Amino acid sequence: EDYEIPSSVSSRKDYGWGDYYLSMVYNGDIPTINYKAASSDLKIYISP
Amino acid sequence: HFESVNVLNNISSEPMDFSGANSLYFWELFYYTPMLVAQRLLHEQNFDE
Repeated sequence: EDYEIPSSVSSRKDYGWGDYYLSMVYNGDIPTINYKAASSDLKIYISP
Repeated sequence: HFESVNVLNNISSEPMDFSGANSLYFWELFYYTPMLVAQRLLHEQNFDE
């Protein structure tokens, strides 16, 4: 119905190292994706 | 007694267990199976495979 929106995200599309290779933002995720919709009105609810 | 305790309210699921009841089967799928296969190919000289 209207839009096919994934319910969650676990697979990264990209990543990278912080300065000096001492840290990284990594293996984060999106446990939940909810949405609402109306004509020309798409509202995405992300809980990352 | 704890450094921190937090409820993971966004977690409704967990990773498959390689130490659990079905670990046996996963272990064969991910490690043992390919090691078996590689050993055979080596004996048969299909080095690239």
